[PDB]
Amino acid sequence: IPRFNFEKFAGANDRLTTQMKSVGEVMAIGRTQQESLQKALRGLEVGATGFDPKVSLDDPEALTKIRRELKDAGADRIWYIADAFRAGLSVDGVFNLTNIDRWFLVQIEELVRLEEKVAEVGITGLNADFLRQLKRKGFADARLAKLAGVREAEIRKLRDQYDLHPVYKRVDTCAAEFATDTAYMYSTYEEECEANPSTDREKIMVLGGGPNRIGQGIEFDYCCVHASLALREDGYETIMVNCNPETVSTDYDTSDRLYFEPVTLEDVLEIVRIEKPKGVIVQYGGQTPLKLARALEAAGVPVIGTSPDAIDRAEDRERFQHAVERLKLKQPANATVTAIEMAVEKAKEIGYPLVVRP
Amino acid sequence: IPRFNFEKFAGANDRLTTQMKSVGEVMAIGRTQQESLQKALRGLEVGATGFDPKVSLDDPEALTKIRRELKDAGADRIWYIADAFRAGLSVDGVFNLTNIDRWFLVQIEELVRLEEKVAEVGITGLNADFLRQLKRKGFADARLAKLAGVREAEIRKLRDQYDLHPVYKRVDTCAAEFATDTAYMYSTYEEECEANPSTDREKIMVLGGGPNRIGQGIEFDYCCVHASLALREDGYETIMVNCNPETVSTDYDTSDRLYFEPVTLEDVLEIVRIEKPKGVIVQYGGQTPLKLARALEAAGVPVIGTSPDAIDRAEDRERFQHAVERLKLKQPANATVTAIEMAVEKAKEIGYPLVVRP
Amino acid sequence: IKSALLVLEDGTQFHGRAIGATGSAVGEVVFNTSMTGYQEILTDPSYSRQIVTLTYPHIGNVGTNDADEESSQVHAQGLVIRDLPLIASNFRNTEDLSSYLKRHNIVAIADIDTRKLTRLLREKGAQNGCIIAGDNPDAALALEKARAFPGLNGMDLAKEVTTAEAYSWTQGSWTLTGGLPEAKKEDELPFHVVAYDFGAKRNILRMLVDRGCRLTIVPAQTSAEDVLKMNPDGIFLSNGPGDPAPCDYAITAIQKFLETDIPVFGISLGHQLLALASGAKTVKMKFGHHGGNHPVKDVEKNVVMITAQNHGFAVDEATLPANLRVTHKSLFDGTLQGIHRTDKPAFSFQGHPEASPGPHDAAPLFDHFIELIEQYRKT
Amino acid sequence: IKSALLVLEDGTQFHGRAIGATGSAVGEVVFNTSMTGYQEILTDPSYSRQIVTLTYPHIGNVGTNDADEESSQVHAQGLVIRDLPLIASNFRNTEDLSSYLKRHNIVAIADIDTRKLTRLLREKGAQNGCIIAGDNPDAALALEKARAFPGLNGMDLAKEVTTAEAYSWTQGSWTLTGGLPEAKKEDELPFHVVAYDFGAKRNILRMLVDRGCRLTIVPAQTSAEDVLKMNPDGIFLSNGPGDPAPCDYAITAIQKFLETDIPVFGISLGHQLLALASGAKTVKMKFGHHGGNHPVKDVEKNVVMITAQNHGFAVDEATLPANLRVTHKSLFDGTLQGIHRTDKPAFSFQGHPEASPGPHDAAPLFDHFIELIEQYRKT
Ligand SMILES: [Cl-]
Ligand SMILES: [Cl-]
Ligand SMILES: [K+]
Ligand SMILES: [K+]
Repeated sequence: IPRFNFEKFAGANDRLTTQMKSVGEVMAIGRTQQESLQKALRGLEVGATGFDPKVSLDDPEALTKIRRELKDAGADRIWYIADAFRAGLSVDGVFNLTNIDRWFLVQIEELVRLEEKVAEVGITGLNADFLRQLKRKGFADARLAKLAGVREAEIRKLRDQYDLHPVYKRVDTCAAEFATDTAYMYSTYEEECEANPSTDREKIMVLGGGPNRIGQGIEFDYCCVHASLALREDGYETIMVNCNPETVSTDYDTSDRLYFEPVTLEDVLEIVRIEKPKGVIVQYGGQTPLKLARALEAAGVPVIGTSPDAIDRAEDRERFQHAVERLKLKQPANATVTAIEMAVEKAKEIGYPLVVRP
Repeated sequence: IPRFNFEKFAGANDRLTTQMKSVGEVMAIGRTQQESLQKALRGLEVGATGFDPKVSLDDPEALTKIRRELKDAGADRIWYIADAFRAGLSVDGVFNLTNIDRWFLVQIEELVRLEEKVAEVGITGLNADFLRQLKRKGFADARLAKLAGVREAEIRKLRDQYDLHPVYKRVDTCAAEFATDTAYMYSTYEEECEANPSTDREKIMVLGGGPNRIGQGIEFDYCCVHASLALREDGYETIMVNCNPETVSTDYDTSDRLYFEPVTLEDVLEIVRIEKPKGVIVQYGGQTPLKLARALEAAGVPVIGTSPDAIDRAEDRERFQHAVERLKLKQPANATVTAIEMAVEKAKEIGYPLVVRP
Repeated sequence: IKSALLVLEDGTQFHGRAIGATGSAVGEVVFNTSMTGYQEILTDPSYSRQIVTLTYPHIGNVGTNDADEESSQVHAQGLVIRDLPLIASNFRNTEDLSSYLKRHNIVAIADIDTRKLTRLLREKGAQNGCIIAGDNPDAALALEKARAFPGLNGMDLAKEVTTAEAYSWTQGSWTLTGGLPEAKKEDELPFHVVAYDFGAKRNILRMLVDRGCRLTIVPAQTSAEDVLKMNPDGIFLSNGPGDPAPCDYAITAIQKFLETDIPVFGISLGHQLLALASGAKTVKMKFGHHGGNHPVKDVEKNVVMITAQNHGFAVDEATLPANLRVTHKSLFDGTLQGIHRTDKPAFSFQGHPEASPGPHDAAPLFDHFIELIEQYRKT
Repeated sequence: IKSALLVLEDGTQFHGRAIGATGSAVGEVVFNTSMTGYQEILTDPSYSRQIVTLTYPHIGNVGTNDADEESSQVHAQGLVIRDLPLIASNFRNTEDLSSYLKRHNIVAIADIDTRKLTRLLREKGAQNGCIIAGDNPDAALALEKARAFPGLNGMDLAKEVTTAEAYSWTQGSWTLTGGLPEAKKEDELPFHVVAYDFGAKRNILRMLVDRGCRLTIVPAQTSAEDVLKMNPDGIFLSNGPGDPAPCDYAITAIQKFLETDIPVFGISLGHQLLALASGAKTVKMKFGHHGGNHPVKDVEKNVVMITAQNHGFAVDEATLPANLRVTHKSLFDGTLQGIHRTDKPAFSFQGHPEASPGPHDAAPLFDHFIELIEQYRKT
């Protein structure tokens, strides 16, 4: 799935054409297309958890907006396709506008219908069979949580209760016809697991940044690669977690073990759960892993290097302002303004010109 | 189907609710719901020929209107439902907005699909089998003509060619378990005909006015009935053609033969085809039958009383003035204008205040 | 395109569409005027060897469901309809009509002028026929099968539909809230009734249970001796297909019961058998009674009931023995509908008090029965 | 919920869903790596008595069609897939896969861990199995049937799929634009090839015809004598199911033809029969070769061709009589793929030059045949 950055180019024509406009791409592997597609959606780093809705069901103009988005593709087309199904458009109706083969469309439609059931039965309806079913289709704990109006952690926990965890398959070029000595893996919800983690080596996990985007380029990947090469050379067993198909970090050669998965809390915890690494590196992949720092630690993940709290102290303006202060360091005069007038006055205080960061 | 008159109440709220706002109703009988329904639409006297479209397929906004018309029913909903299916909405989508049971909805979708094939294959594709399947579903020759891009009379002529005519069944209260000596019929495209017209009598056919509307009330029905009663008593075999369920004209006791059909050229002609009446009355049932006079007459139908020509002479603004002019009578000063600036000057001529008739 | 064809003995052809299994069906053709209740109808054993034509145009509107089966299987030999709707639309539905048909391996055709058929059957009387659903249905072949059918007159179908071995029945009627109940317990039902299975409908069973009857359902050919040995509170003569006349074993066994003071109750065929056992005569009707709107007069009380009917034969009123009194007549044709033994605790009804499908107007017929069995127990 | 279950000889159970006929299926379980071509696979007689497992998860994407059938029926004993798509989406589709399976009465299961299955077969070799599709699949029962399976070793299947009586074939290859072409007039085909039907795929015939061959297909057990009498320009030994070894008749006839100068060419099974008839030895592979991505090197020319393979047995390379020269070997495993008689105009190939499904890389094998024929006629 390509990664775009239209939000950084306001006056730009944001419709897709023959000239590329994308700035990166994510890749996902699944036993099925649905599973594959959904994992890619959650791996895109756009905040989606899968088919998050774009228009309100109560919007009187919804079908008209949907239609345009469909008929004239932009970056969000994919989500609009799911909206169309929620709004009452048929597979033939969607086909006609998008020219996307019905073979794919029916699958998206089926996932929507599954979502309607989740919404209807709520967390209560989330029995083992149903949940397993949903997981097999690629649903993220986060997407199911939103549908059942609970926290993501609640869905995860439920999986833990049911002993509902994914298994890992390996990439091998030959559909299992021959064995592999490489550990290039992907998660799926199935029977047999091919992970066979070692008990031997002390392990270090390196979290990648997912798809490239403006501001989150190859620079961060170069770092992930060097962390892996160095620690491995040093004797550690190096495990890489990433899903960018264009990178050296996702080259099986780069590390001891490669999990080609979305860099998300849900996907990472599953890995950790079975690898039980000595440490996990979240500072090398950009914003993507950086934001999972707290939740990872909170789930008992062994995060190495600068603490998640430490990271926040630097990332939170306020926390940062104190530190500076405590340090007796110079920083531009600032001020959080709520209201407009509160702003025109504060501004006077600060003095012009002004750097308005929301 | 109910008949409304919102156009006469421009400032009125036209959404359907628990307080009635219809002014009449039409009824139809068919051997299948599809047939019954289409027959009712063409007998409704609103100018429909079946599911004529309300919006255009190439309106960016069409879906917004369709959504509104479906969610909050007005008198036109039945038409928007078909527009909905032409626009890619599914049965469930429509269900969701209307709450109209899907058993009825699938049948309307099917008709649209068929209409799509007709538009597609055109007149040339109107082969006997196809033509017959269409008639069987209640399609009006006029609806088919619109879809194929031809005149209604072309379709008619074609049916004539394939010798494709309806048969007449009888209402008997008991699903044919017992014979009936009453002649209360309706048309259908089936095998056996139960009309069994007399060869005996001098027949007089009276045409009713369909559903009652403002201006076209019971007064017209009353005349129709009187004609039937008087002539029957005089010894003629009386034939009533009408589809207003509320009236006396449609009570089987009122005439020797009752055809519970839409008062249309198509339906009327099929009746004349087999009854071979001595005469037909078109001046009693109001605007409905009157508008049919010229065409009936052109088709060879024996119209009695004041000729369609003579009727036209009075109803034709020009012809009339001509005749008034001719008899040496007074009529107010008048003129035909086209442009506004035209009126303004003509008005000057005529002298306020004015009567501006569209 | 899936072709189907109906051909009657007389040569009349009906060209339509296959909606069931591919193959051939042959038997007596009949018409039923029920606007609802098709499943129940198909599953009624009385329709054994009968090709059923439904007069109501749209058949299959509410799909099908277990609760709606009046027997283990579909007894109709074939199904004739005007239109099979695009979808089934009803909360209770579990399988659409076509599928159910194919499932039960039934040959069925739609899209024919059922009105013409009915009028023909009414005017000229019942006819045998054959339906061929298949790639290129051979009219000539259909016609021979039609002509070769031996006819239901003189045909004992009860022996073909009854159960092999006897059995207990203790399950009550279905309800909207609960659905089909759970089988009661034997100590839960005061009376013990022996029910001769001449191809009995479940509802009859369910309704007796509802009245507190623990049932023992036996094979048609069960001896009186073998029955009496059960000390029954009452005996019940089921409904069933074909001619009653050829069921010697039953007329005989009943004859027996008539010597006793045990309460006897029959419905339809049972009614006919009871009459046979009393020395009355039976005739095959012109086209019979099949529908759920038939008015039947309780002559005793002068009241009308709207009933459920499904019978090709009838008891001749003029052949009726002094020991049989007329309890009911049809308001549609004057035919005999119910009778009672002057001398015995025995009575029957030509229609179906248990409906399913149809009006519940005749359910009270069941009470008379109970009353008897009760008075018979005081003794 | 329509359950299906697959059990292997070893006790291993796979619980999934029924996608074909209700019933059971017993056979040798194999895995096939082909990403496209599932219909051609299923219609391959060489799959007789084998339960086929496809490694590519989505099976049925393109539905089915009659041009994609490699024979008159579905030869697979059963089908094991990971996922059956909601719809078939291809302009050539005439019937969805499930419907097609039902029609062919094939027991199929979907929704199982096919990769697990595949890894098991690879690691532990072929195993017999049973698939049970129905209401309550009894696992102990499945296990039983699997275990009771005789096995394909020493089992002659060629005799079971062979044509009853001889016949003529003059039809060529399908084209995008023309589809399956009309059969040619005998006069239009220069050569006459006599073909032994050991369970021949239609595409072999089609492709030979494309090359100017008019064919006469004969039962597997046809005698050399009866064959020589026809005056064949060439003799073709088809592909087929089971053990080639138990086919004494064929081996015997083949030997008879070799004393002659007639060109001989076999494919897969026919390749082993030739080998045997020449004194070679055949073995049954651990799991075999089934897929369409198999590298095969032509050792004379030193080139590689990607091929379609379908075989459970092989010809031993170390036992080759001196009259047999090695022309091709598998690049995946070095196993024997081709042989040519050093003294006779007889040769063969273990894979499928006719693909269907698969890469067209090996087509040229046929060409050599033709050449031999043309030169046999020059005499
Ligand atoms: Cl017909
Ligand atoms: Cl499994
Ligand atoms: K027909
Ligand atoms: K499974």
